[PDB]
Order: sequence, then structure tokens, then C-alpha cells
Amino acid sequence: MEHVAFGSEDIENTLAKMDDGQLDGLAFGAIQLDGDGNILQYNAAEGDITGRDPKQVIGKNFFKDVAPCTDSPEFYGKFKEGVASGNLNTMFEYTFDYQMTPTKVKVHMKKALSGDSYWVFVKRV
Repeated sequence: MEHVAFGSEDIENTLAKMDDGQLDGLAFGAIQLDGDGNILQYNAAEGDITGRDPKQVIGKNFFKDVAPCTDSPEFYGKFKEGVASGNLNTMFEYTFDYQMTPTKVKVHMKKALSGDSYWVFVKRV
């Protein structure tokens, strides 16, 4: 299993080396999004949490299609603010409850080392 801690100061850097195979080895959920919010990667651990099938959600839009409950000022609001600014590093608790048993999580968003892309990292609390 891939050894990286939730909330690590250098997390973008560690994750930079990792293929979709390596993503799946993480102890927490990981989602890679473009600036429009389309899903570029989605790991196994995120799948275990939400019920979604990772391969199948690649290419969809997180905020419109997959996770409309995060389409709010306190999640999406912050995302787009980070994209506009070109910098994003924030951690909050939230409840996932779209077509599922409601599930409180800790969510951590950060800009990746790449270009124009962003991480969402997720663990149960």
C-alpha cells in the first residue's frame, strides 16, 4: 500500500509520480479534477467510500454529474475560487448524501504540481 498521510504538506509532490495503479494503493480517497471540474483520476479508496465505480466516473463532471451535493458555496464555491486564483489549499468536513447513506468525511483540496489541475482527497471521520 502506498505510504502517504492524509493532509501531508508535500502531498502534491508525492502523488506526482503516481499512475492510476499507484493511486489505488492509498489509504484515503483521491480524485484528480481539471479546472472545469471534470474527473481525470478517481481511486479505489474513493470508490469504497461513495459506492461509485472508478473507471466509469472518469470523464464526468464532479459538480454537475457525479457529486451535485458538493455543488454549493462551501465546496464548489471554494474550488472555483481556487481555480480562478491559481492557488487552493483547504480542509473541511462535509456530508456526502447523494443517492447513498449519508457519510461524513474530511475533504482536502489542493492544486497539483501539474499545469491546470486539482486534487480532492477524502477520508472518513
